[PDB]
Amino acid sequence: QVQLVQSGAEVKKPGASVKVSCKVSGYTLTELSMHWVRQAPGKGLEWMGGFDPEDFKYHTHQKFQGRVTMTEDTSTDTAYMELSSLRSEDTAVYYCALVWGTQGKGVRGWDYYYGMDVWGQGTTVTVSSASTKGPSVFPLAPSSGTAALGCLVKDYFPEPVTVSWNSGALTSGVHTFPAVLQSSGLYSLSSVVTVPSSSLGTQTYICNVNHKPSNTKVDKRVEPK
Amino acid sequence: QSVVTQPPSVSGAPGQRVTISCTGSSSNIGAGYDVHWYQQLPGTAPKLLIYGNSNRPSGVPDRFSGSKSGTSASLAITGLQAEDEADYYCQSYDSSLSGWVFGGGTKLTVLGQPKAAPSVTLFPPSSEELQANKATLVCLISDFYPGAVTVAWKADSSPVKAGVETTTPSKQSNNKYAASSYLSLTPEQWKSHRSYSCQVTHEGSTVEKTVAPTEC
Amino acid sequence: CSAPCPQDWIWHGENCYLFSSGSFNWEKSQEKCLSLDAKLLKINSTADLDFIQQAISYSSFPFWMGLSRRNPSYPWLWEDGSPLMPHLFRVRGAVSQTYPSGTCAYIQRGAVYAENCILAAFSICQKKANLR
Amino acid sequence: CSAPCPQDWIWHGENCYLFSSGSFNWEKSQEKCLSLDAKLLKINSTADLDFIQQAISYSSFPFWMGLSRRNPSYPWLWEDGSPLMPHLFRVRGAVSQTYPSGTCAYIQRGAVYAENCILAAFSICQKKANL
Repeated sequence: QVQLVQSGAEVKKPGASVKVSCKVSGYTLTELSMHWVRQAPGKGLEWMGGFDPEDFKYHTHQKFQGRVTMTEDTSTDTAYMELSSLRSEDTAVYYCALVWGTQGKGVRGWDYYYGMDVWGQGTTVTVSSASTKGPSVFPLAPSSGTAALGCLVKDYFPEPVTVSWNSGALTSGVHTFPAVLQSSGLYSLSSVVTVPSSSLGTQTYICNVNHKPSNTKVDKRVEPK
Repeated sequence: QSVVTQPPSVSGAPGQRVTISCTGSSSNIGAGYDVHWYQQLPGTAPKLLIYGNSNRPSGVPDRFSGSKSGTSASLAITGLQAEDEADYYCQSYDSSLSGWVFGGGTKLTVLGQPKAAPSVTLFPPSSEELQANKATLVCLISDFYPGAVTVAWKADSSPVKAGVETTTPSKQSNNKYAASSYLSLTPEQWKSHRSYSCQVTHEGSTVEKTVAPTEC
Repeated sequence: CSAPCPQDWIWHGENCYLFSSGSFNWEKSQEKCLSLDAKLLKINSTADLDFIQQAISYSSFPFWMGLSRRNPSYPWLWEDGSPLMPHLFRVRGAVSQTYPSGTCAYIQRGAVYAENCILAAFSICQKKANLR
Repeated sequence: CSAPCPQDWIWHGENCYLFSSGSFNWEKSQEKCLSLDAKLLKINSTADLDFIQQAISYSSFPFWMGLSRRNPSYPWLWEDGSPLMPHLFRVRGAVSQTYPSGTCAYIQRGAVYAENCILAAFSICQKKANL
């Protein structure tokens, strides 16, 4: 029975390269069909490359070629995946996986039938060069019985930011959204509060934004259009 | 047609049966290659659920089954339980690419509360942001269940994906789901169109909000 | 009155065909065909190939046929020592590799693959139909 | 002197079996069997079930057989009017649904499933052997 143990999480700058290791225990790697699969956050599985019984070669997905190298060390039963010219879009959990369906006894062509039953635990690669940066805070003005208004907290690093309304006096109808991580490596978020439309002429609305690491403290007044 | 496609979301109540289609082509499922299915529980690595279209590995129960027909295959789950809530990926091999292909994935929700259509609010760029030669449209999506949504943006009648960043749905305090989508534009792009639209599809139904540079 | 083929075989032309019940190495596959008074599949015509491709079209399994060669420099031979007719199929798979027990050919998805003779696949047995 | 079964059929016990070359809806599958002086598979015994399960063990494909019911209140019946013999197999899948062309059974490896009769599948034909 076979297990795959991958190297630890890595943080890398755009333009660098990473090399993930995948150690096989329980059987010899030279007899076995190794694959690499990755998954960006909130996205689907992407096959990167692996052994093909069609021609008995290692293939990589066209999408990578140039950037991916797969190697195996027959002495340690270790597979390696090296990904070069790293971009933010390469931020992902990298997985090694193996076809163990015939336990080294079947012709390699059984690979297409059995699929990938044995999975490493995954290796997180974060590609970021973001430095501390305070947000810009823009009003999201109410327009045409309730009315929605908010604050856009744009282009900060790192998490988190706090948003309150009218210095804590307004909590009812407040929704602060989880941030988006942009391809730039900077975060943005919005806080919206739903209020009676009849209060807009009479009640002042202010979002209190705090981003400690940049010492950005801003109270933005939100005016009707 | 060197892809396999899956619907992004399926829903059922505990004890019910649901199906997920894997749609391929003459270059993969139709070329004699088999479909495997992978189950990914929240915060876990994928695991093999079905191999060779219909086989269950050890520790996968009888109520998961699968079949292949022509250029497609299907996963069937009877007797849904809460522990089946997960993302399901189909996979085949494609002889036109000489590589393996995953479907996009299908979020399976086991209904633990009634279905709730999303609230959608679309904000145009602020005067203050345009003054800094930038422009962000903000589409905020709340109180939806199940926790899956598709967002499409339009400039006039044309689809736009460039400069769109959309969050994964996040569970709110009240157990429904929240997402945001951001369209980054130049001021010129914003001023150059009659209107922009945010279209949110949930459980096959669509809500559209529109803003125009012209409005006050 | 005797039947062309035994029960559970397929009668096609002058021959009877049977799929193995399991996955075995090529030598054990050969022994099992012999114990059924048969031999591993021998493809001598495009008509033979068409029939077998249709017969296995329901299956994604690899099926050994009676074709082998000690190493890449040797010619492909059937179990009876007759050569491969070159016009019938191209052999894919491990065509450049050398294995201690030799290289053997299987059919899968209607296409022909060379692989290590000690690895396990399904197989196809054939024998003459009784047409006296 | 005649053969029990034609070329490209499998002789087993008193019957001949053929795997269809095409994937069609159940009614068209039935008409193709009829054109070969045959009918859709009828599983009569545990011995018939063992034979068919081994014959299809190479395949992940569904095969239509001669079992159907017009709607869920009706019994499952073979095309000859006979019922499903008890303790042979369970019918799985959506046995509860109503479809325009009715519900039909296919066999796949170790299981039998209900399905909408308009969906296309390979099928198994049988007819009596010449003995």
